[PDB]
Amino acid sequence: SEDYAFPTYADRRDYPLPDVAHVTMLSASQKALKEKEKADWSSLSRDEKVQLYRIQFNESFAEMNRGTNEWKTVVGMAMFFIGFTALVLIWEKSYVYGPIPHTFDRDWVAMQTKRMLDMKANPIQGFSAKWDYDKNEWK
Amino acid sequence: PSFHDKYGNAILAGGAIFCVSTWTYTATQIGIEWNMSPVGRVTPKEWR
Amino acid sequence: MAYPFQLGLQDATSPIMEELMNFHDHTLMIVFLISSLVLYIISLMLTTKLTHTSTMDAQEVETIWTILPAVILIMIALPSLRILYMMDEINNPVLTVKTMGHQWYWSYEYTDYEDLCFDSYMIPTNDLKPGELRLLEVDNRVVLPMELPIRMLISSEDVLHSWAVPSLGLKTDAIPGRLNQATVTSNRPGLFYGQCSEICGSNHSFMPIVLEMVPLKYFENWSASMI
Amino acid sequence: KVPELQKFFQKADGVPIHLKRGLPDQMLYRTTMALTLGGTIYCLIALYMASQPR
Amino acid sequence: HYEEGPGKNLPFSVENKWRLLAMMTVYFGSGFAAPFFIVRHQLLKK
Amino acid sequence: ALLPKPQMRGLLAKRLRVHIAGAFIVALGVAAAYKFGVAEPRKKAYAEFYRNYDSMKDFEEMRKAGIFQSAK
Amino acid sequence: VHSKPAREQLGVLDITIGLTSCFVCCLLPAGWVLSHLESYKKRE
Amino acid sequence: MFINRWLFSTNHKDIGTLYLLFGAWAGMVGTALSILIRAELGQPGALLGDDQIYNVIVTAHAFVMIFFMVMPMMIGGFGNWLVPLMIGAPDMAFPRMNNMSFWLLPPSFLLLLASSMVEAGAGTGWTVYPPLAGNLAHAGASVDLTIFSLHLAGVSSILGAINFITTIINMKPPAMTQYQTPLFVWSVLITAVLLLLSLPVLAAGITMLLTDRNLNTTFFDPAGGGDPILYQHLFWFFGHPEVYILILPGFGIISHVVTYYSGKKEPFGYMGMVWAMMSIGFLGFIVWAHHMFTVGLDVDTRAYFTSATMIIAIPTGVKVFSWLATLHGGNIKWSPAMLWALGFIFLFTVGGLTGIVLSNSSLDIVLHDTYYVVAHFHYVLSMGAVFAIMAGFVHWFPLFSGFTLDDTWAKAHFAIMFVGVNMTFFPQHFLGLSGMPRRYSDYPDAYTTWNTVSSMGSFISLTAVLIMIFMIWEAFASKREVMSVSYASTNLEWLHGCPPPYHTFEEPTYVKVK
Amino acid sequence: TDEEFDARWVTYFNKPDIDAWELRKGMNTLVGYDLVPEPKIIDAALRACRRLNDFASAVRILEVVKDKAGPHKEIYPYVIQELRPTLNELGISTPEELGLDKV
Amino acid sequence: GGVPTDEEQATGLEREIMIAAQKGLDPYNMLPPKAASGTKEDPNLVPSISNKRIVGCICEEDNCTVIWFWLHKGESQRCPNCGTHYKLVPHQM
Amino acid sequence: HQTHAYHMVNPSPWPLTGAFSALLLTSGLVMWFHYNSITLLTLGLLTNILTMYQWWRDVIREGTYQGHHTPIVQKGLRYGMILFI
Ligand code: HEA
Ligand code: HEA
Ligand code: CUA
Ligand SMILES: [Cu+2]
Ligand code: NA
Repeated sequence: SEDYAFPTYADRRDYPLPDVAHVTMLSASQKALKEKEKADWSSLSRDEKVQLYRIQFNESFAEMNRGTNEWKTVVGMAMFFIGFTALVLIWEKSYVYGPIPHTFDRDWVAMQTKRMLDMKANPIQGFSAKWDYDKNEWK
Repeated sequence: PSFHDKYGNAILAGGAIFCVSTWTYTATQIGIEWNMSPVGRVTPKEWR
Repeated sequence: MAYPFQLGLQDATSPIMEELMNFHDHTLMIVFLISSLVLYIISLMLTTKLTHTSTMDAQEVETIWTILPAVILIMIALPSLRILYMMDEINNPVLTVKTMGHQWYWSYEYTDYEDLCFDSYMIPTNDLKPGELRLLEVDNRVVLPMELPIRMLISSEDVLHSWAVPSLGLKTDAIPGRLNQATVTSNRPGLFYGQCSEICGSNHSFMPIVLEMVPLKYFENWSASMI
Repeated sequence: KVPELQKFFQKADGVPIHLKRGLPDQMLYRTTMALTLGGTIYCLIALYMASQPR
Repeated sequence: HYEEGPGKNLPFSVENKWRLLAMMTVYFGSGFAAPFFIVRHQLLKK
Repeated sequence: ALLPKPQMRGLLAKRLRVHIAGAFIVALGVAAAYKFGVAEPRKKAYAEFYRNYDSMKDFEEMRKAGIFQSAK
Repeated sequence: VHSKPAREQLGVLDITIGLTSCFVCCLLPAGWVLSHLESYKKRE
Repeated sequence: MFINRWLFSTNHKDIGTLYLLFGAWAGMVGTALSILIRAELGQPGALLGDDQIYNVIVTAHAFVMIFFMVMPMMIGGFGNWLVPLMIGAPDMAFPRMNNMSFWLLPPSFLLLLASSMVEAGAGTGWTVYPPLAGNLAHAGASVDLTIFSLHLAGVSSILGAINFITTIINMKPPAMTQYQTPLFVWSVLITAVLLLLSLPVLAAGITMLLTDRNLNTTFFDPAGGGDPILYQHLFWFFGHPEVYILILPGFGIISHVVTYYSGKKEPFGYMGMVWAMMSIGFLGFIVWAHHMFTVGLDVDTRAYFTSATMIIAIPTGVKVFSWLATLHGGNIKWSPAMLWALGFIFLFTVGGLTGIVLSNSSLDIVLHDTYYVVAHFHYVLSMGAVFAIMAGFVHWFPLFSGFTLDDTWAKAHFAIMFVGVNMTFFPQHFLGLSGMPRRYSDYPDAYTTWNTVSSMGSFISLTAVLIMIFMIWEAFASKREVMSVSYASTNLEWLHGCPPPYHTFEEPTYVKVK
Repeated sequence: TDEEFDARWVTYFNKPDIDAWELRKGMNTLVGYDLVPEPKIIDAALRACRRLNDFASAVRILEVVKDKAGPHKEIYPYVIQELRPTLNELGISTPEELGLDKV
Repeated sequence: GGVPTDEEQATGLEREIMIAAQKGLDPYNMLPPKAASGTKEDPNLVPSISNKRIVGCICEEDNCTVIWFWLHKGESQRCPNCGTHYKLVPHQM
Repeated sequence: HQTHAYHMVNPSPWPLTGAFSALLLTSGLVMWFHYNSITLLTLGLLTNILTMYQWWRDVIREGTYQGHHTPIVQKGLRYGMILFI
């Protein structure tokens, strides 16, 4: 039942040669090609080369460490539920929040605008600095 | 032979158009008062 | 006063605050140095296709890896001790003024001659004059003269508050039964806005401090003008 | 009385160590579970009546 | 003896996806809604 | 026909030292950009404020607004 | 970490049911209290 | 049977499972409290009307996410899960007080909710400042319910610390010393030391404030000779050691997960690693008055404490450079938890740097109890610590359940936190630079931009925790099992399989004679 | 130094009692080092893999050299162009024409 | 007198560990094991009762990461990094 | 059969009894200090006294009548005692 006993296959380039093979079960013709592999090396062709590689270990690096579209689909999901979040914002703005305070009317924000320009509030860099007091218009 | 070959680009395109549409909706269509900076184009008028 | 879309801090008024924001900006390009270091390292660190999982020795980085943080933090801390020296510098006590945190509002006292005590509250939103700030305007603003070292003597009645003026950048904690001295100097006229700055109940957001820089001749005319 | 109490305890019968005595220890066991559960029910109902205004 | 295995070492049974769904949704719904009911209760009292 | 001998060893070592040199130079570049952007402009704006700034005259030109509680 | 295929491979619809259930079971309680806030504010 | 296995439990694995579920409970309650705060602070004006209720929910926010999930997973559940599985211990030395800690946690939770149920409401903030929590401003039972809940949480932490030190020294095989073992031992060792050497001051504080309130002593009342600075000094003497309790197990687990997912067989600079850990533990006691830079303390003490905060900032930098050295030169497999690790190291770095800016003394004088302090600890513990928490939670989820968690949804979630917490808490940075004090429900009109965009970011955090509830459901639904795990040669905890059985380490670990 | 490093590596790979497990251990701890391995070291590894008949582990360490070439792909042509006599007297081909370089 | 001694008072697991101590044996791992031998002809012997066993090798002097693995009743297996040998033997009754 | 030299602690309801007993005691102190009750206090004090009573009776039972206290466990107990003190 438990399989942490026998050492387990795990193909990765950090430990590029795992201790255990991929397909431990070996058929009759597979045993024949294995004993031919144990024999002289001058009579082996490409298809049995690649099949013996693929039957002893699973993958090769030049086809496993490939950049897939997993980053594409996860950033798509991230900004997709960002879209659902914006829908939640629409729902709660429509139903949960009440009226704005009267302190945000255009005439009223003009009132405080003239107020802190008359006060020269943070006039060095912040707000009154971008305003001219000679021609009475923004710099 | 996976999910990310074609469903991945379908999801990214659909989520792209959906999210940009709903965020332009939240930014513009409701018209919530952001209290933007009144520098440049917003003008005051006199008060007592 | 704070303006919408405020990126940095409030522009300084006091010379101590211009020094403080200079030291602040010193810490700011230091933190941008180290943030740029960690970002460039992490980027060109994750974008590497090379592996080295052998026993690389670790007892060869101690001296440099501990002297560079030591020197960068010590030249951070030397202006900090210097500005603490300008915190506890010798005062020339030109004026004093007392304040008390009364229960969710403030009180101010000028007791040098013809003792004056008054209470300051929050002008409500419905009772706001047309053209005043929300949550800041006060029926009795505290008024101080031009370019004089003046010590705020803070205390509180039944709960600790904090006299907080970010437009002078000083917040000092009014403990009950304990008055603390905080000197202020300024050089520019007008209104300067702040709050109290610890939790003290169910109108905690509803208690500002508005401070009025006037010339001292008009200040003494004002003091004669109440009483 | 230590060795006879020891061979009284290790019967290897598998019942846990708080049930080595018999009827009096399950007596105290049952009355302590009853009183602690009654106490925590009375705490929760007292907190619920404390929550509700008069 | 205690019987072990994946998932069955957890206090809630994982014998059925729909029943586990129902239990998790009602439990986490109560957990999410508890302080909502709290703040509702004090604004009733106030 | 033939190839020269490139580096076998120390490749990541020279890569990391040239990259931490790049890290130091880009950090000082970021700080210098931040300085030239905002930092010494604070000193400057304070200077052209205060070399000709007159606080009492400032007080009159927001005093004709008639806003001060102490100045009617 | 090598892992076996999902013992119960949730179908396209099944995943949606679980996702919607979580969203609905969370939004409804909050929205319900927020919806009655106006009547709540009113002190009777 | 169920009442024997799960109520009457004496095994650390199931106590840790109960810890994890109670932590999920408290975390969801806390994020709902934060959403109440953020929804009240979304618009100018008052959503809840009176902000006494706002003070109650922000102090409930503070208590529930300072005391009720962070120790339960990050110290409690992760600790009693993994510490036997990496030491070699069959079980706790002290499982009945592991059970004290766990089973006195929900009484503390229930007394906190009872404090909420009290008509007065314990609107005092995270800290329990007199005379705000005194007999006049807060004449009610809610403050006493909070005090007794904190009593039970404190004794929970005491008995947990006693168990953790006893297991961390006693359960060890004799041939291996304290310097032959990976970073879980040193991490939970130093944090349990900080618990043991910090919590009695908190217990003392709540006791004499308790007798200040009920049976009438005058320890903090200045009308009869008391001083609130006494409670101030002792409570921060607790607070910053409890802060480093909140930051160090994250360091241990984050170093382990960086070593695992960087492919390193050994974490680089292990001697320097543990030296930095014990330096932080030994020096965190005498840095407590960095919150005291504006109360009225002497400038000699202020200079000493700001120098001490520089000196405690040094080994944190040693820790960060050690993390990068561990990450250097490896097969970098893109696990979601490694992304959590990168987010942790960068964002915790910038949060601690903002804290260094705060610990500049006059910068604290201009920035005390300000939203910049919020921006500090909300990059640091609200998100750095919990990013470590989710990194461990999705790292050892097969060890906790037997099933795997879906990596696609996991890294999409790391993205959704990433954008959400940046757009939530960087605006607070802007707000603290603008300079409003903390504990406010209504704000001046100039803060609307940053307030609203942080509200959107908080709702992003809502849909993120919805993805958590969802992915735990679908992981339990698919219930697919592992076949192989990497680096089990250097990871003892993965050797018993996913999950470890009821009786683990029946035969203790054989060790080299050397 | 590097000379005795390579000398002990080639003696380790040319000991007559080599087997697959310990050559696997040696190759893994060679990969753990921060170095592209010497063509003589690869040659000795190929002699060992000839001695106990491991085509697939031999082409695996070849593509390990290929992925250890890093961002620049001139190192592997160098390694193979010293390895040409060795490959055609062992008879082994490399993945770049036996079909594992691609997907 | 009146104070009892260990051989009359201490019982159970105390009895097995104390009689094992007075014969100089460690059947329940009170002390670190002995007979270090990493060679082929003399492997490192591990006493047990079962097929299955945890070992953790500090297989280089003053090491950080303990190399843990699993022993089975069978042929001697070795550390995957240093090369100390290990056998299991079933006699820890 | 166990092989380690450590005491395997059997399941116990005494954590539950002590936990709800401490909760009862805390509720008693606050209930007395705010609403003047005595009965819940009497229940809480008696249930703590008994809870530690047969808790420590169980401790002695597993200690001296079972002999599970290997000296490794004993020195761990001394460590717990010095840390508590
Ligand atoms: C896990 C939680 C956590 C952690 C690690 C810290 C870490 C630090 N904290 Fe913080 N802190 C809190 C949680 C935390 N804090 C909380 C909850 C409060 C609120 C209390 C209240 O309500 O009043 C608080 C408050 C607080 C204040 C109160 C401000 C006020 O009075 O209002 C101050 C100021 O001194 C401070 C300072 C620091 C410092 C200097 C560190 C340092 O330890 C930071 C170290 C971490 C780093 C990441 C260092 C970065 C440096 C490097 C990486 C080296 C490289 C740099 C160079 C080479 C230049 N903290
Ligand atoms: C860990 C502690 C923690 C966490 C996560 C948070 C999270 C958040 N906090 Fe926090 N906050 C505090 C601790 C915390 N806070 C403290 C201590 C105070 C001071 C109180 C005082 O002023 O007195 C405070 C104050 C505070 C204020 C007070 C400002 C004021 O009133 O003036 C505000 C408002 O913006 C705020 C907002 C938020 C927001 C929007 C989040 C969001 O990040 C919410 C998101 C949270 C999560 C996503 C939780 C993640 C957990 C899980 C997902 C469960 C994991 C469990 C398992 C895997 C089993 N917080
Ligand atoms: Cu007064 Cu806050
Ligand atoms: Cu602190
Ligand atoms: Na509000």
